Amino acid sequence: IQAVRDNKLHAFIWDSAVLEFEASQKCDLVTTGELFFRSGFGIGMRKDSPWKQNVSLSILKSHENGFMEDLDKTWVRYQE
Amino acid sequence: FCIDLLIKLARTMNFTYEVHLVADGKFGTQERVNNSNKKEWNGMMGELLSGQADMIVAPLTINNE
Amino acid sequence: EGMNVKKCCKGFCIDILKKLSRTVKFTYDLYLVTNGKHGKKVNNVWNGMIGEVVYQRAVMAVGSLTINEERSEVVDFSVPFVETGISVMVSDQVTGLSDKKFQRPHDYSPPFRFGTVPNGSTERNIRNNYPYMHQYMTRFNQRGVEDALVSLKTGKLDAFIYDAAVLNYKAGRDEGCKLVTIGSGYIFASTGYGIALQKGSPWKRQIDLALLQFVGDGEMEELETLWLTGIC
Repeated sequence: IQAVRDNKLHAFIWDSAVLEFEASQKCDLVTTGELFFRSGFGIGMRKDSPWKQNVSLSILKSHENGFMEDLDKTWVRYQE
Repeated sequence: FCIDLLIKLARTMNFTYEVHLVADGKFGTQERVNNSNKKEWNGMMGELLSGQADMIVAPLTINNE
Repeated sequence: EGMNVKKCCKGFCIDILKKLSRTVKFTYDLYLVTNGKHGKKVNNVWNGMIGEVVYQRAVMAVGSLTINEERSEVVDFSVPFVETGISVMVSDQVTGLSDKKFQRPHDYSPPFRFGTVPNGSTERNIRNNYPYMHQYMTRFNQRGVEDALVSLKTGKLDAFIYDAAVLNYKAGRDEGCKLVTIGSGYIFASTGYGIALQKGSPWKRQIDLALLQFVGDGEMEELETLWLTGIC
């Protein structure tokens, strides 16, 4: 990020949300609009964990209501 | 947002989360490592297999590997 | 008398089951029976394919619907191959669902036909989130998806709230590109399409691995260009 923001390299491939936040914060960095590899990145869990489904159900219940979306809009979506 | 998610999870469930920063700064690859020829991940995913980590809150890219 | 005609069809689920039978190499018995719609825990009334996949002894179903509460507590869905969520597509000045015109429909945005399909996941999600919006959609319940599309092409339907994938599929063949999706489906629900599997089934791991290989080999862009043909 420090290299691409100071005119050292050509481009940078990273997560869509991270690059969008960098473009909203840093005006010199303007990412492209073509988005690919649209897949929900899950939380890595153990192989034989007893609560493998409990944490997933909790995350699902938290995402069903209007809390995680509001937190994302208020924290990650820093528009200036 | 990660701290808020952890607080919400600890409020819903009854587990005690431990916040710690990884010593390295990379995720790791599944190539042949220089540790007794263990074709696994060398990083936070490898620490998860050993026992250091328990829940990788980072949104890792899901895949068959 | 039930006509058991052997009709062939093509589409998204057809290609999904074809690539599944080609990669996993399993035998299936596909049948299209006339059923109801998406069922939920309303008075424990289970109808349609959802009601069939809720009970055990069912292997799987190509229908990958939106993620919900009961459909995730009863059975264990696979990994969501798509990230399209529930959004609103008004047929310009609105800001999606966070606009103040929905909390107070008396002054602005008078009560119009804002209901979704009968017995849908959006109804349950709204009832869990907004009771008054759910009551409004119930008292202003519209007809099926085809009638909703006809009303959108006519102009009488104000807004149509559904999944972002359905909205993109509808907009891909608009008759002049009149209706526009105000806000993508990642700030309201952020759901996905999961294959209806069986609770504690040995094929769950195989289906998950097949999906992660299909969306982890570099053909996601090809699938997006082939299925989604939105020109406007």
